[PDB]
Amino acid sequence: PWTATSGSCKGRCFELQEVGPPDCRCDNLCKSYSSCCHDFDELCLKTARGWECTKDRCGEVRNEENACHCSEDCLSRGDCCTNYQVVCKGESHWVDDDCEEIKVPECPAGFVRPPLIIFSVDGFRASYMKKGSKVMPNIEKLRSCGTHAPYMRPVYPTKTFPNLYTLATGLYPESHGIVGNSMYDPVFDASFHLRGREKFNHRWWGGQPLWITATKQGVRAGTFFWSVSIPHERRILTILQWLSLPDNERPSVYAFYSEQPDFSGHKYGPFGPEMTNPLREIDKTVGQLMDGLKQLRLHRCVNVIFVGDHGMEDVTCDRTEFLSNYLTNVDDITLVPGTLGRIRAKSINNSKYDPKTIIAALTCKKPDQHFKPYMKQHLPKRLHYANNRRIEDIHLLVDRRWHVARKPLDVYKGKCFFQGDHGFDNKVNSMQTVFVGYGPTFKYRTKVPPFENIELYNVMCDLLGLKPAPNNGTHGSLNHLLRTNTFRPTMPDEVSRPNYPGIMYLQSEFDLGCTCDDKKLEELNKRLHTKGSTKERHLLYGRPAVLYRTSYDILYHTDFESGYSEIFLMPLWTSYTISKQAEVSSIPEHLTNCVRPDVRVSPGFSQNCLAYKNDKQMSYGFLFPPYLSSSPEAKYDAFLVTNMVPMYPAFKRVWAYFQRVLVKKYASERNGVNVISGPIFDYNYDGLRDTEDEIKQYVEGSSIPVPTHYYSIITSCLDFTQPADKCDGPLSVSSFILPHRPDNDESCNSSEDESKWVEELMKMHTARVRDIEHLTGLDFYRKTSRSYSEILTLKTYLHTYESE
Ligand SMILES: *[C@@H]1O[C@H](CO)[C@@H](O[C@@H]2O[C@H](CO)[C@@H](O[C@@H]3O[C@H](CO[C@H]4O[C@H](CO[C@H]5O[C@H](CO)[C@@H](O)[C@H](O)[C@@H]5O)[C@@H](O)[C@H](O[C@H]5O[C@H](CO)[C@@H](O)[C@H](O)[C@@H]5O[C@H]5O[C@H](CO)[C@@H](O)[C@H](O)[C@@H]5O)[C@@H]4O)[C@@H](O)[C@H](O[C@H]4O[C@H](CO)[C@@H](O)[C@H](O)[C@@H]4O[C@H]4O[C@H](CO)[C@@H](O)[C@H](O)[C@@H]4O)[C@@H]3O)[C@H](O)[C@H]2NC(C)=O)[C@H](O)[C@H]1NC(C)=O
Ligand SMILES: CC(=O)N1CCC(c2ccc3ncn(CC(=O)N(C)Cc4ccc(Cl)c(OC(F)(F)F)c4)c(=O)c3c2)CC1
Ligand SMILES: [Ca+2]
Ligand SMILES: [Cl-]
Ligand SMILES: [K+]
Ligand code: NA
Ligand SMILES: [Zn+2]
Repeated sequence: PWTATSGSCKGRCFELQEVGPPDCRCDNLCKSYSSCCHDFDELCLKTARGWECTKDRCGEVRNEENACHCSEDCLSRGDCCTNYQVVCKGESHWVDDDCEEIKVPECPAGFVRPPLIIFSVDGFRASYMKKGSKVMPNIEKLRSCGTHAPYMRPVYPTKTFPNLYTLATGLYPESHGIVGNSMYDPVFDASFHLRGREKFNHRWWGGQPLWITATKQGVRAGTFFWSVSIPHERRILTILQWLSLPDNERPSVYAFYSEQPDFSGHKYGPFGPEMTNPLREIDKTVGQLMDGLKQLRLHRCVNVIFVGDHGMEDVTCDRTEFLSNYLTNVDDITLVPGTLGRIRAKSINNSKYDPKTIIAALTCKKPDQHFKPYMKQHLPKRLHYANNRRIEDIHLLVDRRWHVARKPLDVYKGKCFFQGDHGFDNKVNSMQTVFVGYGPTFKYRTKVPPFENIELYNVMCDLLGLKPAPNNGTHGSLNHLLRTNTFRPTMPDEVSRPNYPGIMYLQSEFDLGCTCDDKKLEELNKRLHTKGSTKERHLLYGRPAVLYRTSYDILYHTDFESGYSEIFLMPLWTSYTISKQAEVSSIPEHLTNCVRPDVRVSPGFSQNCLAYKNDKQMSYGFLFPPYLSSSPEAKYDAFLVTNMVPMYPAFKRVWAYFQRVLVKKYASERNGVNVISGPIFDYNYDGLRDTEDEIKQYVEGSSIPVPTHYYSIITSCLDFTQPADKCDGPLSVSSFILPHRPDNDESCNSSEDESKWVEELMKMHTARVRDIEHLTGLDFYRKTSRSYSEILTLKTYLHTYESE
């Protein structure tokens, strides 16, 4: 597009409103667009005399050619060097002052609300906070006086643009559209790349970023984007100048961005000796901002967020897996390479391209293979990485410390020159990044548990008094970060009330093709259990609330309670408690193939055994495990047709090991557990519960729908000295969402005993309770003694199984 660079930046330097059409620009992005007016450098990027006052410059006569000023008039003009008051007025640097609690905002007249400054640092690995602490005195003061987490979990892929735009929107990359640092949209036949102009087009960038949310609601916003060649000292000086604008013109939200330490980390590795200097330099920049805020009397008024996008791992050229070592047809594909792989067909006009044969040729081919292929819908649900046409059907998850590439010549175009990289699974320790919150709205000297970057947008909205756009955070889950909370969450209303059926059908009314070998005062006890006498033991936190319109029944039993769906012909949820002392037993010989009609539920709303006999692929399992029955008589309950769910034989290997061995291990380790298990249907891989008309597979000849996944939520007392069923304080939870697959190809060791691979699979598919809520339309923990904000934090917890 033609620019008339003929105009001037006089009185326009770093203007807030971006200009067109062929007119030249003076804003902080004009350099990226190559559209700055001819005099932008002269007027706007002054450098004379550097960035610091010195004794002899004090009270100088103003010289407008200087980078910053030491003249008497500078504070009124808003353009002193950040160390002016220290050098010329005997003041102390902010870092040398004692921490003092900020109980209330202390702001100059005309400030309507405390401003928010986001200070984002690329590649700032979480352990830098401890490991680089001797050389970062300013950052360490923010961290220990403010609110901080030991680390913050980024989104997958742990690349720069997906994570910065998640910070800004509160959305998963599948929903905001920025799904990697490089992308091809098939409906655009356009690529998006780090370097280039295509990324400037707004069509890639979905959702509603914080600056738009603010502007729509009458809060003014600084530019979050920075051109790479504007130096850091000039970015800081520009933010401080904007903060001296008149009340009607002054933004309330600002962002600073640093390319370091990422830039050096790629060259030298995360802990190369060359990394000390980039850390010192970011600390100095923090020092400049805080000294400048202190001059303008805003150091006890502004809220500051020091936040990273992802970490950095050791990665070298010789740790590259090559697709040419696996596939013959290597030139029929296009690969997006590196710390993750995405594979598509080279040519739309190629009809002999087979994803199925590509996966098979990539599956368990070499003993210590350093990647694993997945159809995108089979990736761990915790990654939320599938519901976007820019994400290719075929995906490779790459081991930490490794790369994937198509052919050797792609790498050794042969010397190396890179020692660090990122992009791996977001549960990986080296990928974690940082959060510090400092200012009047944050708590004083407070440590909070680790949390996910998707939650920050809601909190930044609360900090500015904005109503957040719809997003993937759970609003209220981070209230514990804040001294004054704008947001008080309330529980969603239950939409469907359950039926409580009694005995309504005679045995001979059922014609389900099922058989079971199952033919005083003990009689009253049986009825009590069926009516809910033990329900307080097995349903510890209330029944889950059904948040959509449906028909379902509550079923009580000695050992477990369930919510049984008349529409899906199976439980939506099944809840049971296993104490530390519980005994495991076997399924007796005469009960191996036992399935029993449930006389509370009509034949018309039941599964049938004939369908499973006819369907040669599909078998069945049970939600409450018969192995954990409390007595030989209660065990008959576990064989009810209302406790049955469809399972592939290959999946029953996983499920039976979980129910027979692991549940008991967890009860032993945690001093009792309460378990809620159920089916999930997500045939369109959008992370959301399917309606019945979205189901793509049924048990042959029937209306019994086949789940895509099975979940379990496992709860106990955070103080493990108290048993799960008598717990007075906070709770502890782990959960999973296992894919319901007809093979165990995902597990390369699946020919061995389950003791060698099953728990490993489960750990990979760890989940948050909130992930399960989205996928089921249920709302858990409705009746506890805990506060709702606390329950929201619990529902967002992810058990990661990483070491320390
Ligand atoms: C994480 O959080 C997010 C955010 O809350 C959740 O994602 C939301 O989920 C909703 C349900 O799936 C979905 O609702 C859809 O949306 C349809 C309209 O969508 C467009 O308009 C949106 C609103 O924009 C305005 O407001 C926002 C403020 O937030 C501003 O930013 C805007 O400027 C507007 O003022 C807009 O956000 C949305 O953005 C997507 O599409 C853009 C352009 O393509 C992209 O740039 C952007 O990145 C978004 O892309 C994502 O989302 C799309 C799906 O929308 C997806 O394909 C991509 O892969 C990507 O993931 C749009 O521009 C609306 O028409 C839908 O209604 C239809 O379906 C239902 C039944 O299913 C009916 O109720 C309805 O009558 C209608 O049926 C008809 O259409 C059917 C399908 O076409 C058809 O088959 C049928 O026959 C009928 O004719 C529905 O409401 C939201 O759009 C979505 N939002 C976002 C931002 O992603 C997400 O679910 C959460 N994740 C988890 C795991 O919880
Ligand atoms: C969508 C839109 O309005 N567009 C589309 C994109 C356009 C555009 C035009 C020129 C550009 N020049 C340089 N850079 C690099 C940069 O600014 N980085 C790495 C910092 C950064 C990037 C993202 C977020 Cl979210 C962020 O904020 C933060 F840090 F807070 F997350 C901070 C750009 O990204 C860039 C983008 C502007 C208009
Ligand atoms: Ca779905
Ligand atoms: Cl990428
Ligand atoms: K079968
Ligand atoms: Na296998
Ligand atoms: Zn990087």
